[PDB]
Amino acid sequence: GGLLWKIPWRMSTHQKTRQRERLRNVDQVIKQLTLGLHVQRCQDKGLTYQEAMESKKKYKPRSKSLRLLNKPSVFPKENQMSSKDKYWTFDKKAVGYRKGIHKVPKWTKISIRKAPKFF
Amino acid sequence: FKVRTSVKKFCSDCYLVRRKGRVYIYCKSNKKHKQRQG
Amino acid sequence: STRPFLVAPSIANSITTEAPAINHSPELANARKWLPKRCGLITRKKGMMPYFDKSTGERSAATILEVNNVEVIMHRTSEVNGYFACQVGYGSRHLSKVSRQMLGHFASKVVNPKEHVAEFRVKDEKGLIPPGTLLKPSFFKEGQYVDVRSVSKGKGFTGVMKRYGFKGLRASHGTSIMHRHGGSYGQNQDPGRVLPGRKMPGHMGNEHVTIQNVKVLKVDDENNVIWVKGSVAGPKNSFVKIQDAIKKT
Amino acid sequence: SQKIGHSGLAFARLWHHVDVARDKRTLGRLASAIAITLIGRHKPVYHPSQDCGDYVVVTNCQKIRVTGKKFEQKTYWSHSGRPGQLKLQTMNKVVADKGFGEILKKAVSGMLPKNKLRKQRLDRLKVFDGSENPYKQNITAFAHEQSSIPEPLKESIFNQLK
Amino acid sequence: SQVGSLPLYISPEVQVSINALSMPRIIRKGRTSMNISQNITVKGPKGELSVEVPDFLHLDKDEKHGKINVTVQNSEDKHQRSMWGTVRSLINNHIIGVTEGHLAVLRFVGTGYRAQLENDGKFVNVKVGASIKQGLDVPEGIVVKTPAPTSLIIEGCNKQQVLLFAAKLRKFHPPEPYKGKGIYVNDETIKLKDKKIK
RNA sequence: AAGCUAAGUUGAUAAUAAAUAAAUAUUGAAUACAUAUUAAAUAUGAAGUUGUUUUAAUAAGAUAAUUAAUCUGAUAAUUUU
RNA sequence: AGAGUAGAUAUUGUAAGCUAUGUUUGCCACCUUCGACUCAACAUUUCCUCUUGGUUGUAAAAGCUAAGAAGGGUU
RNA sequence: AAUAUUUAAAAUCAAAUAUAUAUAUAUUUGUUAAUAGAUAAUAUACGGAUCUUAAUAAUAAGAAUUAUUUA
RNA sequence: AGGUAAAUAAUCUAAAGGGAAACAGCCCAGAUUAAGAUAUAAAGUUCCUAAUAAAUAAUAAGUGAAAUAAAUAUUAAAAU
Ligand SMILES: [Mg+2]
Ligand SMILES: [Mg+2]
Ligand SMILES: [Mg+2]
Ligand SMILES: [Mg+2]
Ligand SMILES: [Mg+2]
Ligand SMILES: [Mg+2]
Ligand SMILES: [Mg+2]
Ligand SMILES: [Mg+2]
Ligand SMILES: [Mg+2]
Ligand SMILES: [Mg+2]
Ligand SMILES: [Mg+2]
Ligand SMILES: [Mg+2]
Ligand SMILES: [Mg+2]
Ligand SMILES: [Mg+2]
Ligand SMILES: [Mg+2]
Ligand SMILES: [Mg+2]
Ligand SMILES: [Mg+2]
Ligand SMILES: [Mg+2]
Ligand SMILES: [Mg+2]
Ligand SMILES: [Mg+2]
Repeated sequence: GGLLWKIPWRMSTHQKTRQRERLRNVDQVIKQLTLGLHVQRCQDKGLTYQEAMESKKKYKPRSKSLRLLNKPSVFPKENQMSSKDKYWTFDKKAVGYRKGIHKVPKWTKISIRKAPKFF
Repeated sequence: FKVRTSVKKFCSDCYLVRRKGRVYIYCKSNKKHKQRQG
Repeated sequence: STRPFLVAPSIANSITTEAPAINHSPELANARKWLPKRCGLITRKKGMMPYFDKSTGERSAATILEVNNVEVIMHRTSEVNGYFACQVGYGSRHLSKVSRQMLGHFASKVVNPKEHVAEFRVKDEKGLIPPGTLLKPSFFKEGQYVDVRSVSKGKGFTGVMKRYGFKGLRASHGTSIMHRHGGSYGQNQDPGRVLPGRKMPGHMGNEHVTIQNVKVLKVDDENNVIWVKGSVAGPKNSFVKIQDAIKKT
Repeated sequence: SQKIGHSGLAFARLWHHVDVARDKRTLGRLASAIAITLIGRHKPVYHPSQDCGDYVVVTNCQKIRVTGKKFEQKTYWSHSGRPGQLKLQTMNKVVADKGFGEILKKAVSGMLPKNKLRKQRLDRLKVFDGSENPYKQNITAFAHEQSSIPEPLKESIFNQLK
Repeated sequence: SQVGSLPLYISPEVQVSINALSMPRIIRKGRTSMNISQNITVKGPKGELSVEVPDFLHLDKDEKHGKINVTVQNSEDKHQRSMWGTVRSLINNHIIGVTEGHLAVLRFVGTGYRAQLENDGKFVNVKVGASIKQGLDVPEGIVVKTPAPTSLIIEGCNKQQVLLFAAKLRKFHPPEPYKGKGIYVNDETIKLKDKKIK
């Protein structure tokens, strides 16, 4: 009411592009972690780096966090996500049950990917 | 002229009109049904 | 004959078109204006006298306006000056008082050194009177309507009560020293300033005044006077511009 | 080293012509280009503390392009300082009162920087509704362009000056 | 499209020609626009008349059977085919004007309500009731005749002009529902209200 | 008596014109019909707008003279218009 | 929903619904003169004056209701 | 071409992922706009300019709005 | 309610610098001193003002363009 926190209700094209890149970067981090674990498993079994990378059979991670992060239904990749959920986040105190993801504190660091099926 | 945000057609002889960036209703039979979307 | 010059292709090949007329131009302004079809006179207010109608006995005040050597000096035109006007000179003056430049001007226009010079704007070219012609009081018709322009009397640094008719304050009931003052001159912090045009004490008078629809009662040439019903702005021996009325005929 | 030499050509105020009859850019875009020229950003010798601008002459402004209903709707404001004296004039009326080039002049003035150089850069822009201007000879021309121009047109541009 | 697709039958005494002008005028709108550079002229026994038409509309002749058709390039454009229909209607109306003519009958209902012609038949004076004289002067291409003071005939070759003049005359006194009083443009009538004085 | 003044005297309320608001119309489709148009064309319409009239300030422009015992101003003296 | 001799919509619109103002009475605690006289400037949510639509409920006159309208006026 | 709920990716349909090499299970995504309602008091306030494009037609403009995206 | 009472972060308090027009608390980032070549964060690239070229649809209302105003009404879009 009194203070002027002039935060617009919708993002711009540049903001959307940056958000897309950030999502992609997190996806890349997850992918690299899994690949490193796979190569480590191969090297422990005896193979070397070259055919560890070229191995037809890729070893899946055995930790809960990595397995869940790799499941698309838990942490969908950027290209899998919907345009709505790329930029809008779920709020139960807002008309339409949505708010711009840029109104979340520290939104460039924290990650949101999934909202309720019917919201 | 019934200037109102809700404009209907009461007499079957009412006809809609799009003039001056506004919606009008004119009735050929009953002149009471003239309306304007203000 | 031949000199070195170069032409830009853009300018050379530009298509010729005429710029439209803009309202803020002398031609359109002159067309719009409301001007008489005849020139007027310069006169010198001499004073006021009664006027008695011989037939009905009506008595009405009348100002006496002297016509003394009123001559047309030169003309103004639309193709040279942007408006149609007749410059008119009144009176006789002395070499010592007139300047060399204006002496040359009067000599060139073949007139004598003049007490006063002022120009009257006519509607078109039909109203321009030839230069050097002496204009007489009979230039106006008895019973017609003219407009008179002149500088009014000076009243000096006048207070708000006299200048704008403010009521002032009471003379009693505890009123303090400021009796003849205008009261408040603004509002609180919101404006924070006195708005332009606030009525305040200041010099009044010595200002041009145009009185319209003054009736010409009597005109005679053996005395060189013009009679105007009513009153004319300015003190005695003050110059007045008389010209046919624009509103009534 | 690059700076040592004859800078007289560099700091020369050329005269540029933009014929709105041929130009296809709209009012604002044309005005942005004109403002760039008047500021002098197009000169590699430009430094902010200096006024390196060039003269610009605009002709046939009566064919300027305006999109939408701006002509009948856009309003220009002016206020002396006395409350209740807010003049609001439509673009149509401003055009009928002061001409078409007045709109372009306002646009360029708005796009110019807000400095002591603003007005002297603005007066450097000459606008004419028609084609008749006194700066026909004050336009950059080269000897290698004269071939296309016919002789009578050259004679007209030379002898029939204002 | 149904209106504009109907052909036109032209008698031997009426001819229709189409040509272009020197100054194409281009009028603007939002995402659309129009360009007008053609003109159609209809000649007939009762004078000549003309219409302005865009470049996207063409007339197909047929001397046999005396038939002419009007068509545009692209009917997918609603803002084009509406103009096609309107231009068909206008040229047909002009053809009726030249071959036969357009007529309107004004009836002056009311006691003392009457019309007269003055100024060599140029001015029309109406007495619908006023302390001030009322009327107006006929435009070019329209001619007026009064068989009776209470009746008036306005006719010419341009339907729009004849009927606009008729309506302008009627504006002085339209019909009054309580008692029939005013100028009636044509056979059209009004419904009167009951007396039912309080 | 002069002057000032209103209780007195005189004049004015600034047109004609141009676009419009609400609103009243002609022809006319897309949409056989209908529709004044939030299509193309064609008209009416306000003490409001533009203007006009009146008074400030500006001087684009115009006439004239240009080193003068009567070229232009000022200081100075007698004063009010 | 109901009055309006008839008919919810000429006028009228009673519980409830959606909003607008920040002139009222309160609420918070960032920040510790009412009236009169004089002169008023601004807004329009127009009282009068101009243009206009509706009104078995506008025959005329006087009205009611509404649209444009802040130029002038408003003990 | 006419009677014509609803404003939808749940269900169906179409593209993609992970297991599957003659085919299936599971997962991810894709379902409307414009105007009116609109709203006060020193001064119009997207920060301002200004922003919608058009053949003939020149070196050379055609969102600077919204929604998905690319380099 | 820029209210009040406590519960998790974070910042101001005690934090300069970039963005949010201006801005204690929001987005990014923590000034030992310089230099100014490279990669940048948030935010942006018509001019004021450092920096951009495109694709596919929609808008015609200057709607909107860095503070989305509701019920409702009108006109338009396809599924059988
Ligand atoms: Mg007193
Ligand atoms: Mg005391
Ligand atoms: Mg005292
Ligand atoms: Mg005080
Ligand atoms: Mg029809
Ligand atoms: Mg009708
Ligand atoms: Mg008027
Ligand atoms: Mg009832
Ligand atoms: Mg209630
Ligand atoms: Mg109002
Ligand atoms: Mg009555
Ligand atoms: Mg699904
Ligand atoms: Mg405001
Ligand atoms: Mg608190
Ligand atoms: Mg800290
Ligand atoms: Mg402390
Ligand atoms: Mg800081
Ligand atoms: Mg910015
Ligand atoms: Mg800053
Ligand atoms: Mg806007």
